[PDB]
Amino acid sequence: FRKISRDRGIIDKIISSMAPSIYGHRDIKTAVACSLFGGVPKNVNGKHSIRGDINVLLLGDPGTAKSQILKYVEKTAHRAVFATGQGASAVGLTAS
DNA sequence: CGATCGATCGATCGATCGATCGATCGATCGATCGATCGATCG
Ligand SMILES: Nc1ncnc2c1ncn2[C@@H]1O[C@H](COP(=O)(O)OP(=O)(O)O)[C@@H](O)[C@H]1O
Repeated sequence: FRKISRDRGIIDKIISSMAPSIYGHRDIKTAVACSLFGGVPKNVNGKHSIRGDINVLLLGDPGTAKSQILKYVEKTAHRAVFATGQGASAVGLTAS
């Protein structure tokens, strides 16, 4: 890990390795890459907290593999939970 | 060992408000037709 961490173009190797069999859409691939690594959460005592999670919205015309990206994120991420807008319910998301 | 209310969440129907659309009343300028007339030369 330390060896690759200091290699040339480490950020470009990461982004170009997001979804290898998807062409272009590099502004999404860089957005997918950043959402996987995430930020650093902060909690100031006696004040409110700050989230470190990165939120991505993929809006596009039919095609463009928006769904296949979420299928690639499901397998690569450590703990991935997949949901669908119509197949989910208010109880099925919050609690039972 | 059996009979009677209770709470929950999915599934279905339906009724109510709203998005969508064809129609008419009021208007008007684009296109045209004719009259007016000032200008030109035999
Ligand atoms: N930019 C792209 N490059 C390569 N293949 C693509 C691309 N966009 C779509 N595809 C092909 O289309 C399919 C994705 O379709 P789909 O997930 O239904 O897109 P969406 O859900 O965003 O409409 C994949 O199997 C993929 O092979």
